[PDB]
Amino acid sequence: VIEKVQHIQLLQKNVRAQLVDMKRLEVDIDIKIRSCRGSCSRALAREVDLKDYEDQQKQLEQVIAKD
Amino acid sequence: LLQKNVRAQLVDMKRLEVDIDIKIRSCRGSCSRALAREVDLKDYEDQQKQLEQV
Amino acid sequence: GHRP
Amino acid sequence: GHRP
Amino acid sequence: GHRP
Amino acid sequence: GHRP
Amino acid sequence: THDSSIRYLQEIYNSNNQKIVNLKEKVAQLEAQCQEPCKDTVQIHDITGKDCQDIANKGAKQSGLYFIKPLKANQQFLVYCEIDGSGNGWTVFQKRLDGSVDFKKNWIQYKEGFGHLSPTGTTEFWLGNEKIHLISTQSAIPYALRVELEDWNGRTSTADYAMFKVGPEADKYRLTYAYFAGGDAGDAFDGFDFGDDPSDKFFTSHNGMQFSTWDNDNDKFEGNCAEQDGSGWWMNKCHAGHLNGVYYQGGTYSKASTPNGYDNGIIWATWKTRWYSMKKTTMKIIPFNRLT
Amino acid sequence: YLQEIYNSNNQKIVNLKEKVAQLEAQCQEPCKDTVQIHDITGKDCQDIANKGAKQSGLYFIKPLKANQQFLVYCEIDGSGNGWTVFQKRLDGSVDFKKNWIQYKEGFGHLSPTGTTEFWLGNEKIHLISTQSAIPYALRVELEDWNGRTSTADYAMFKVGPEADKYRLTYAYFAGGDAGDAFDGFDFGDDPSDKFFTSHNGMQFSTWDNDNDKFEGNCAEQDGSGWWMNKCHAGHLNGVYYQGGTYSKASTPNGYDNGIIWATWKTRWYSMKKTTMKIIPFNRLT
Amino acid sequence: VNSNIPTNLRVLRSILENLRSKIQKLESDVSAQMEYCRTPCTVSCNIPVVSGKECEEIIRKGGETSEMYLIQPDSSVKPYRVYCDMNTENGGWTVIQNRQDGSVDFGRKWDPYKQGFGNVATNTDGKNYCGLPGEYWLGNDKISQLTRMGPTELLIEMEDWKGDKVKAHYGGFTVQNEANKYQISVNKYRGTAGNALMDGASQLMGENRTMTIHNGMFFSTYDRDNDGWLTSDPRKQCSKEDGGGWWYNRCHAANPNGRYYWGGQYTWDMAKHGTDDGVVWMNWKGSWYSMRKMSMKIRPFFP
Amino acid sequence: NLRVLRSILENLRSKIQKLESDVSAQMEYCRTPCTVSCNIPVVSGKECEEIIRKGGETSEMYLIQPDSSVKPYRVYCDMNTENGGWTVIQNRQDGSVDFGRKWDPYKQGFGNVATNTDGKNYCGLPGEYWLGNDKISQLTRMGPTELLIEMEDWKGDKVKAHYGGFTVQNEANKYQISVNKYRGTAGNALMDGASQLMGENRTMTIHNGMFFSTYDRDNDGWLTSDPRKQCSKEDGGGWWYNRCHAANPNGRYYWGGQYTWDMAKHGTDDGVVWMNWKGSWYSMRKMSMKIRPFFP
Ligand SMILES: [Ca+2]
Ligand SMILES: [Ca+2]
Ligand SMILES: [Ca+2]
Ligand SMILES: [Ca+2]
Ligand SMILES: [Ca+2]
Ligand SMILES: [Ca+2]
Repeated sequence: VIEKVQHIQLLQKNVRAQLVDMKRLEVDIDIKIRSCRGSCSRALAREVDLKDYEDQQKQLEQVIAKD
Repeated sequence: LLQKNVRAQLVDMKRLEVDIDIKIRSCRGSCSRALAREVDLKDYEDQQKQLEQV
Repeated sequence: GHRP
Repeated sequence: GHRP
Repeated sequence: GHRP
Repeated sequence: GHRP
Repeated sequence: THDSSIRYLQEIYNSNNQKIVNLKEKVAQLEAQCQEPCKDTVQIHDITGKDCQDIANKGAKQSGLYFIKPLKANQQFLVYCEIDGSGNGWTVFQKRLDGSVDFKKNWIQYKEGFGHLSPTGTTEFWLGNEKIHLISTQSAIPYALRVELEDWNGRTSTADYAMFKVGPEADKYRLTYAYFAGGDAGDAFDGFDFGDDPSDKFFTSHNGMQFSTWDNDNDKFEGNCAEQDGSGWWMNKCHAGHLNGVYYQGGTYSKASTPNGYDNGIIWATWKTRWYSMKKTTMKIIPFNRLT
Repeated sequence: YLQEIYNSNNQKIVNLKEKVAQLEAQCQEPCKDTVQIHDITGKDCQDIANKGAKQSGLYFIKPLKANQQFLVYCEIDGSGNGWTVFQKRLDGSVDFKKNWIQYKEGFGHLSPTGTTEFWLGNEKIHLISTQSAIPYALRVELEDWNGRTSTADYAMFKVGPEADKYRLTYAYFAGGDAGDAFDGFDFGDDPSDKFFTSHNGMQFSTWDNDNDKFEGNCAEQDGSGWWMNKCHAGHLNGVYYQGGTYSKASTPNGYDNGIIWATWKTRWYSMKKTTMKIIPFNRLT
Repeated sequence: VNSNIPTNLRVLRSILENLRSKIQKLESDVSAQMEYCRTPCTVSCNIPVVSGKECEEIIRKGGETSEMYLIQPDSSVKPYRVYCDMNTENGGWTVIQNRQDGSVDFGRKWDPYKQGFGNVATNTDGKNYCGLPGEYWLGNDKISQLTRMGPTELLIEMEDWKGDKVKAHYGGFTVQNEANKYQISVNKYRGTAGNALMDGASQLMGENRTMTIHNGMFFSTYDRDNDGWLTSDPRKQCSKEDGGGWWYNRCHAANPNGRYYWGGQYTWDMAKHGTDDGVVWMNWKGSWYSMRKMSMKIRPFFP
Repeated sequence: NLRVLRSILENLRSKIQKLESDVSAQMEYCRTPCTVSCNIPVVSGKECEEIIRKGGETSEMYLIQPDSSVKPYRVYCDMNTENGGWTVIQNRQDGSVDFGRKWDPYKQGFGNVATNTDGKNYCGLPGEYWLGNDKISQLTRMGPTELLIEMEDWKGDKVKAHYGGFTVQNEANKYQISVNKYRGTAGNALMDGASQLMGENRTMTIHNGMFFSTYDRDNDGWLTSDPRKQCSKEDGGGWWYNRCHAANPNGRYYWGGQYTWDMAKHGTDDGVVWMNWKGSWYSMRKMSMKIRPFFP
């Protein structure tokens, strides 16, 4: 009857992965956008809130301890 | 007399040589060249003085 | 860097 | 210009 | 000359 | 000519 | 229980996950759009020649930057050619517009040239003396020097000089020209009767004068005309025509403004008072015949 | 006899006076002068040829600018070109060491045979060359002491007014086997050489009127009247040296002052004959 | 008893809510940039009168200001634009590579690196001349041909985000032609950074260090494997993982043509492939620090 | 006895031969004419003074154009005598030209202006001539003009007569002459008449104010009716004769100078005479008239 144990211990492992693919993506983008300043009429100004990421990824490991 | 007619002859003569002497010289400035000549008017004088005595 |  |  |  |  | 939740999460997981693959595709498309550098408005035409005129003969129909290589030159170099509708190719070697460039340069800089070349002809410069030399003397064909002047009231004038030639460095790039071909600006290159002393006009004529810089005094003055007026020009106990002079805004100026107390602005005594500096200036040449 | 011989010569006289008269008639006309001036006039020699002149000789002209006619020598070829000669050298007959005035009004003699030396006045040369918008060409004919000849043409040849000291101007060297001496000559050594021996745009100078670009007096030093510039490379009104060749020893001030044309011969070689003449550009080609 | 607090595990929902919003933000930013890219950036670099074989010649000919000049190293070749540094160490430098604001993508293919890419220079505040250098890479053919005219020295400057700066000077620098895969050769080092090019990373030891020496390496782009990493796995190559083109060995100790990480300090979870792909110079600040400014200049040696 | 006259006529008979021969000889010489080649000097002017001002330093034949209306003509300039700048109007020096001429020739001018030198290509030697009366007149009317008359006897001595005022009228006014302001070593024959004569006898030899008269145009101060009795036909050539003369520059060139009434074609002193100096029976060897301008 414990369908919600291995169903979660995986889901959580899957979001951890999601974050990485995500973090790297924001960076890749942050970089690719800046690389257009030297090509297009102008480049969108933007700061990467990687802290929002750090704090959100720290709140996740806080969970990993149960099973 | 007739000695009177030659006296006249001499004059018409003297003046003529002169006229000629002059007319000839006036050709130097016109013709290829002009004959050179001196007037022996003394020949005239001596000849007219020898007449005077008569 | 390097690659083992 | 001119120089004295 | 002149005329006598 | 010239004048040096 | 509350299993309904997990359903949503698992769902949302693939939600954004499916969004990613397509996003990585957008990036690729973006990456493709950011490869070419910024477009430079300045462009150099394909035609070449002995001089600007030669180029116009080859069908050039626009005033701009072109490379040339006089019969004497063993290396081509860029120049600005002014081409009119009639079909005349002027080779500009000097130009003034604003106080952007400091013409107080040394011998070397005046030899090799300084300033910038623009296709729009909206920039100040001094083609090198050496280049001016190679061009003007490259062939037997006589050149004519035209001097275009513009005051601060929009009015303009000119001055042509037949058989304009600049000597070799060995002769300190002496300025020569047969005669003043005419113009409403007047013949300043012939000197000016500034009054007083009779030697004035003689001592302010430029024909047959060697070039002088602060570091290379070749004037007919016991002092240094170039250092004193801060320029590079064909000085002779100074000048009456001084196009590489100090740029004074407004035109008019007094000896007070001047450093050494002498007129050192861009002057042309036959057209304006020495205390009046021009707004724009242009020294250019073209083969004589184009005027006959 | 008596009255015979008297009337003999006396009858001879009257007839003689008749011969005289006839003689007198033969001696009234003056000597025939071989020199004659043709009836045709014009703006210049070319203009005259246009009017049908078919022989090189003396003619009167009056440029549009002139307010008084003057005599000139016109060289007319078979093609139909009327050259107006303003300078000519043949032997050492005329002394070209003349002053300003003489060079202005001209000196020498004009001959129908063109066998005489002269310098038409500068003022005349001026009035002609500038009389109209039509450009003139100056041809310079040179002949050495070996019969060889050459020429040199200069387009848009013009001589300025006295106010500008009759400055020599010309657009360009129209060509010729004699070489362009009016452009100066590279006499070696010093680089300024060619520059300081060119004649284009030079003012005329005489001993009594120094207008050269030399601290000294080129004209007084070379004994001539020419368009000097720290002297010369072309010097047609120079000292006539017999034989052509000469050394600085021969020269007074120690400089070349003969009739020279550096592009054709060494400065130590003086020409035998010389001719400066003009004609409207159009005739050329 | 059994399920203690599974509901207080919504410290996972608070996460996804943010991610769902993040995507929005991102997708928006891109489309925005997509638009800005309808129209291109422009410059108007009026050409200085003076030219020469290269910058040194130019400064000798009186070119005192650092700006864009037209140089023609050989009459065979066509004159090209280049940025000259006439202020640093006696001036006369020809800029080969320049990084300073991340405005140009250095992650490129073989040809672009061969032909050259980026912006040589840009206009100043209110001036009619391009006196400011741009991020660029002079073509490999150009670079090569230059180092082969005669002896050539190399100057490499870098600056961290804190303002500090160091350099590396190699008195000998030579790049071969395309046929020789642009093999690099340097020597006679001296400087304040480390001799990364000749000695490899100082942090590593043994064969681990030696495999990061760039000296003698071949140039390799992500579409042309020429690194000292003999393997078979296609995805496992030096270039495709570490940014742009460079003379990679069993990868690197110095990566000037890396990826411009803003801020400098970066981590593996940021790197596209989990490798130090930034504008790195290990010998000075490790591999997880991307310089703010990095440049490569060349000038003829003693003769 | 005194029939020695034979000796006379014998000579006369021979004289005629001689003469008739000389003439026919000259007749021959006249088949062919004399020739000159006077190459024209580059410089010209209104007259000789202008020419010398323009740099004409040598005395020779020049072309002068006094008025653009008229055609330039040849004339001999004297650039050595008294500061030079003289235009020779009349010249006598060797009897090579006949001055006994008619009205027109004297009006048009006659003789030889100049001749070639020893071995030169220019005519630097003046010839005997008379510049036309029209030419002379027109010249004296341009402005104030002075006159210089020089003469030389056969012994080598020479004197002059200078009139600071000289004017000749036009054909209509019969070329009336007017002179004044004399100074010189000869006599003022033109204004005062012969010094040897007295009373009305003298006054009738004044030339000042007279009209020009040739042998075919009587305009002398000899009011009479006898045709053969006129001043010109008896005294040589054309001149401003009054009741004849005190000066006769265009007379007849008597060789030797000293001559007599029995030599003169009409028994009158018709030689190149200037009474005031050497009487009326002496014909000068050289005689000339040169003119020049002024200022007022
Ligand atoms: Ca003055
Ligand atoms: Ca000095
Ligand atoms: Ca002088
Ligand atoms: Ca590999
Ligand atoms: Ca008669
Ligand atoms: Ca009467």
